[PDB]
Amino acid sequence: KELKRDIGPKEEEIAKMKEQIANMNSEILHFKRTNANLKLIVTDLRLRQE
Amino acid sequence: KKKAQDLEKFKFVLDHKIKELKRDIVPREDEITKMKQETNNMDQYLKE
Amino acid sequence: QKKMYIIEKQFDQSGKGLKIDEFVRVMLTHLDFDKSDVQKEDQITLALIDLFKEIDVNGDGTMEWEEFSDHIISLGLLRNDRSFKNVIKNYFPSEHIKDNQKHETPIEKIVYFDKLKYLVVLEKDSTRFKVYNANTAELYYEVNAHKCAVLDAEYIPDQNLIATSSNDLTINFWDSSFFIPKQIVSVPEIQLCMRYAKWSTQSQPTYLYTGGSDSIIHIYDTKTLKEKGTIGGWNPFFKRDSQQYGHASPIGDILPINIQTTLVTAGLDANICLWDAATHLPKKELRGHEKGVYSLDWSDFSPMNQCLLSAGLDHEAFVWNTYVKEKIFLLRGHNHPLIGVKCLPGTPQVITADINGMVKVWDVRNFLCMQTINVPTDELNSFVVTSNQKKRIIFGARRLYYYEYDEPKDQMLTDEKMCLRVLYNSVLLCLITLHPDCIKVWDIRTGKLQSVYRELSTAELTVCVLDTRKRKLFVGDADGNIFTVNIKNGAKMKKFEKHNNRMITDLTHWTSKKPATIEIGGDDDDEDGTGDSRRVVSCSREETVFIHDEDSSDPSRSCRYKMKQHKSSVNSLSLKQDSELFASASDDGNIVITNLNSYRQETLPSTQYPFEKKKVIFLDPYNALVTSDSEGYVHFYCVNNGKARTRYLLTKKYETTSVVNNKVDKFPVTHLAFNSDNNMLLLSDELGNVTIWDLTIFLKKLDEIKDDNIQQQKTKQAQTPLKQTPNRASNGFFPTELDELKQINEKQISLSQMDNLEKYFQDKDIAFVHQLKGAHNDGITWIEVLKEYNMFATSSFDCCCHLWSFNDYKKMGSLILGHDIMNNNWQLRV
Repeated sequence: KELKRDIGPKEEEIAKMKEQIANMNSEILHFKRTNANLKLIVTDLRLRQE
Repeated sequence: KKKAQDLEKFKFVLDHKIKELKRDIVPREDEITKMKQETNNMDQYLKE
Repeated sequence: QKKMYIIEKQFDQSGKGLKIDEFVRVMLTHLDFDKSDVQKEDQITLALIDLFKEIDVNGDGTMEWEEFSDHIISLGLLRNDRSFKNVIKNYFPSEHIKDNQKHETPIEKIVYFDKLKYLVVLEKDSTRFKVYNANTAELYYEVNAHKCAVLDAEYIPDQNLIATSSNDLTINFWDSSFFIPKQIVSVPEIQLCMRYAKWSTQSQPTYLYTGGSDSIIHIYDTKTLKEKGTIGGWNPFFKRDSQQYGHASPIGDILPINIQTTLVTAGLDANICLWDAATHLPKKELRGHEKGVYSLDWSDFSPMNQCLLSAGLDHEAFVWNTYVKEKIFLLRGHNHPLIGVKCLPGTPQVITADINGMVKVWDVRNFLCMQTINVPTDELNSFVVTSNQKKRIIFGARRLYYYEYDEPKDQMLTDEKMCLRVLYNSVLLCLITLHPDCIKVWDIRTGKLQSVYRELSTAELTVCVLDTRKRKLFVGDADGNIFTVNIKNGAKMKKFEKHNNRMITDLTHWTSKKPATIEIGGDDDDEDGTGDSRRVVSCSREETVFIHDEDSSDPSRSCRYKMKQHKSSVNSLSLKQDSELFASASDDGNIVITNLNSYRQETLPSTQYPFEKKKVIFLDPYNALVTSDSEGYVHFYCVNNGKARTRYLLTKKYETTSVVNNKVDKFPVTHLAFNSDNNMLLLSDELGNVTIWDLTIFLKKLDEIKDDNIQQQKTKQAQTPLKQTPNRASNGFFPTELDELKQINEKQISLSQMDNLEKYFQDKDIAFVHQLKGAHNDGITWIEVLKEYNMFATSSFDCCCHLWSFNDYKKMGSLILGHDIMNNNWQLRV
């Protein structure tokens, strides 16, 4: 009975950090959108130069 | 004698699951794993 | 306990009781054993087949879930009996007995004259023997027994004499009626031991056997008090062909086993000569001890468990059989030489003591160290066991130390303390008397003190709640800790989240059980089991109430909601049967009925008097809520399980006559025992009075109001026309217009009838069935409605829970702690 139940918390501690993965996944698209925004901010200035 | 016979197996066997449950746990706790590698590598992607 | 419900499910799967094969297979699947290992597979199969046959009373070869549950109930009551047989309670130190006389010298010996009660202590190097009380260590006389050091002091009942043997080669028999030396007898040698032997046979004269330094037992008849014979000893002078029988060292002790007519002599040579006292010749010589044996006792607990117990220079006690030469048993764990072995008469308890104050109490049925005692004595000189009316150990050391048995102080009481509550575990077929120290379980059939679950919690046990299956006792402590303890042996199987360090005023176990309905139609990925959601609702001296989840393993996360429903301590919680609404009461005069699943509060409309709600209980199955206040008011409200306001209906002035002043004052109802069988309310009175109201009229009126509401609803629904609806919706833009509809009135019909609930319900609607006046010595703490037997066990501050039979309400029983069931006035037959 003890060894049928020690499995529980030990397995539960296996992984609880998917929150970090999801947060940084959102950050990934955040940076992607920043990429395009700043690309446009560069290109508009490129054109005005000429 | 018969009671001690009906109790010797009770003294011995359940050690079988005593070992079995721990052995099953062996590969169970293991999966502090590739999800973390993913979180590390996608973090690298974030960096760039 | 986790697979209890799964086993129940599989057993019910049979529908006609599990036969041998399914029975064994179900327990094999569910058991925490090795199914794949043939050894325990077959052993458990055999054990379960034996269980099946035992359960087989009908003899048809079918064990129903009913039979299995009944057997589990019997085993739970036996576990309640927290010994599994012959409770061997630990020898606690005598809080009431200690040495009083100024022993000018160390205690040498102590012989307790049970016949005289003369605990004659022979002081080391002291020429006077101080006879104390074995029950109070009260010295009677400090009388000069002899001229020099006294070795032994034995009682000769045959002449009412206290014989004292001294190194001066004298023996003085003193008339115990006056403690004057009746006879002084000179001896050629000093006898180290001196024991009165009164063998069982009527024709054998009583012999005071004295074992001196010569190893020869000098035999003095207790009448003339003079030597008449010498038993075999190490006598090198008598050099002849006689076989060496006896001991080569001075006789340390003489043990008259009158049952076997055996004079047992233990010598320094490690021999124990069993001499035939009929002939005084050697019947045997027990051997196996490493050094001189000094103390011998004769554990006669059972004829099949008879054991001589020998101790001495050896640090361990040897168990011996009259036939079996080899030492039967050896009590271990002793760190130093054992002073001796005692076999308490009338109990299986054998006490073996080391020189360092370490005592082991063993069960001769198993010879296991049932108890461990650390006597506060730097050096212990001897010990004597008093078995007269009390199991006490008197340790003769630097002081007269006393240890006492743990018998219940007031047996007739359901407990030595307040009988706080009564639980009718109809499943257990027993009454559980909750008391401050512990929750005591009592066989309903016999009323015996079954379980004394001492230490069930870190605090006193003030609440005991039966499980929905009546298989687990929920205990809440004043510290704020709740837990589930198996009602079998008082083990705290689980705990819940702690309160805010406040005593749990009330604990309830509401189990939302999911009905078994066949479902057709669905396409989704949701594999969720139909678990039965059990929640312990706990109220304390706080505005917050904890809803712990039994299904939730974590005690802290058990609290599915920390819900604030009242402005003060929640006096009581009452779960309305067949509903999720539980009514909580507080001294502020406000009652809040909250839905556990929805956690929504519906406050009862303020009564004419917001008296501190003392006891709140739903008139189950009626939609009626009854609240007894501190001022003797029992308010009955039409509580609706839906969103309809729980409507106040009546307020009966609960009046119980004062025992002393004869004045019927306002007495808060300490407990409300709603016997749904009688529709009756057992109101507990601080005078211990089991007042009894008939709620039939009020319940009928509330039911008829329900019927009127239902009929009105049906009539309203019967006149519904048909209308069409618009198509495709859309374009939103909902505006706000509140006041453009405040000028539409002047149409009222049938509006003043349902608002007269207060007078529609009259105090006459609540009949007063009876009054068990003086039903308890003090306030009745509880009244458990043992509905099945038309029974109700009232708990009160009298420390008793008296059985009161609804047919008469008379006190047909009173759970009596002591095993004196004859005095236990339990007329209950199941």
